[PDB]
Amino acid sequence: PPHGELQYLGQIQHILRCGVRKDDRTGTGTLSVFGMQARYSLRDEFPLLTTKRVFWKGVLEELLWFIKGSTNAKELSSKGVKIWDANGSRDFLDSLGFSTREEGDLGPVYGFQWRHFGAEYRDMESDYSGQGVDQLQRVIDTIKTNPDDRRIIMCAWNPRDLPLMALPPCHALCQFYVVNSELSCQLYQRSGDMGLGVPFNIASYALLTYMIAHITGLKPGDFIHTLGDAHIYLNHIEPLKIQLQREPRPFPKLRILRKVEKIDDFKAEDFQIEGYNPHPTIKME
Amino acid sequence: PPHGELQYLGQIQHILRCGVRKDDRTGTGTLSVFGMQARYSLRDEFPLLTTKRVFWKGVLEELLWFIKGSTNAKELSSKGVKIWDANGSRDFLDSLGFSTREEGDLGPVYGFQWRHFGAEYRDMESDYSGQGVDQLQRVIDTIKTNPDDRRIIMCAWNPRDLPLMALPPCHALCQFYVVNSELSCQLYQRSGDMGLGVPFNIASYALLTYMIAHITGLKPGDFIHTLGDAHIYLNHIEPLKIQLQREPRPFPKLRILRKVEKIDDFKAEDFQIEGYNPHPTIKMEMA
Ligand SMILES: O=c1[nH]c(=O)n([C@H]2C[C@H](O)[C@@H](COP(=O)(O)O)O2)cc1F
Ligand SMILES: O=c1[nH]c(=O)n([C@H]2C[C@H](O)[C@@H](COP(=O)(O)O)O2)cc1F
Repeated sequence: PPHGELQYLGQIQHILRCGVRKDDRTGTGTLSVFGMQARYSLRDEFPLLTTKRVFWKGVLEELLWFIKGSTNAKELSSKGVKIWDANGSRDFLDSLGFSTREEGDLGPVYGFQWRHFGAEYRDMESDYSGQGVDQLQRVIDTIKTNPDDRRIIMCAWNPRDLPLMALPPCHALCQFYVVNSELSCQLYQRSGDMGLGVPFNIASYALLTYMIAHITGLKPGDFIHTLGDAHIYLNHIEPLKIQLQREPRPFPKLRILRKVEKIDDFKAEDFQIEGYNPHPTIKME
Repeated sequence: PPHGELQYLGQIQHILRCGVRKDDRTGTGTLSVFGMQARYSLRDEFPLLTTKRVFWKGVLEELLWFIKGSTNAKELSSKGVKIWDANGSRDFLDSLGFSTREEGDLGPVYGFQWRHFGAEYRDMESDYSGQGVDQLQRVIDTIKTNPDDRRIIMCAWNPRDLPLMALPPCHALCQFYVVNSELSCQLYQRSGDMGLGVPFNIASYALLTYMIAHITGLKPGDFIHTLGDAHIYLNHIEPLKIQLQREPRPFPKLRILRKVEKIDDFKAEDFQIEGYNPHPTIKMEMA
């Protein structure tokens, strides 16, 4: 069977071959395709891309932060992961017109939507217990009680809350599916920077599937990634061509180190990537 | 150049060969694949399937009803289209524990979520003006002013509102995309009855894209159909095998008959399907 990575690499090649030039919200330029889909086996392997190092600690730490329901960049920052720090800075907030906001306050982005969808956002320090729909606990409950259900969805796209967020979500929704004791997940990603974002994003949702599989006693099945605007920044086309020469090495395995009963009880040291041997690290703006 | 109907037919074959048996809430049994995606050109052709007659009057009438923001099965019924009638009936409403509610009252389904997302649903007769987000007008505005936008989304999946709905939306969200003066659309469909629902669902969203292209002065591009649980009900197998042996005839064209200024302005008789001559209707039992 071909390496799972060839799916991502063949997406890159497709956008180079067939993507069209499209300007962007910043002004750097992209090659773009609309509508793509790839399937990554989660069976006895973990699709952490090998042809360039993926920031695994960021993936895991960010996901734990979502699961907590945090909308405070500082709480992620204190764990050594700075990827949301800019969006919560004083200048950034002011330039969205959020001048009365405390620094760190991303507004109602993924952690809030996942744990408290539909509640009124107040600030990042407010008490939201028992408010809004806990979609993440809902998905886990349905998987255990009704695995056949075709409505196992967690949605982060909330039109009312869109103007309040520091950044509109890229991961608009995901869906879970159970057959034959195997849990699968499909992510609808509205916009994917193929060089810098997508490898990270594939890791997050594969990891979210391993976690829910572990707690519901199921085996990980497939991760299906669906893209809206799939794009390569003009200034990555060269770096990417470097990457396309590299032979994928076999994906690592993901080990969960103890038996965990509730999604909230997971911690970073619960997880060990085994046998990750990626190619030479490649920097990208 | 291969016929676009082969995309749909290919999917049927894929599920028959590789789908796994999976029970559903309806007790019927299905063969199921999770995650599929097909692409339909809208360039000078409209993908209304030809290997069986599709209910076009239904497609068009149901979309105009969504657009008007109606949640009243009776308003669609009066136009001759009965597909939401069962869901807005005494017996059914009762069985969802909505003893209180009036016949026709589907709750906050597509029409409400498209024009009033996040507003407080009362009943099917309330005036919702200026409440919730008008995601449909918002898509149109963004297309006119900033066609490069990677956020042109319309979502009908509203966790908060699911308890009040006659049933949860199959069409969870769509996304629009513009390049080279061409408007494309991607539907995320969480659950697809490949026999009975999908051919209709393809024509609904192809039609919505033609409409929005018309008012924004763009040309229709591609319709990308993404599926979650793509399934065939076991009692559809025999009729789909008959369908698989028919030869696709050329897709029709869709014509819009006047220049139209606002999406709320379109009426049924503004549209003409031209050259639609399908293979006969194929009855398939509802689950
Ligand atoms: O998790 C993410 N992954 C990702 O690839 N992007 C990329 C997509 C796009 O290149 C940009 C966000 O911009 P826009 O809102 O215009 O699509 O970031 C953003 C994320 F949050
Ligand atoms: O537009 C639709 N298309 C469709 O294919 N279904 C099918 C999918 C599934 O067979 C059933 C809805 O069931 P559930 O909610 O269990 O997925 O109806 C329903 C619609 F409204």
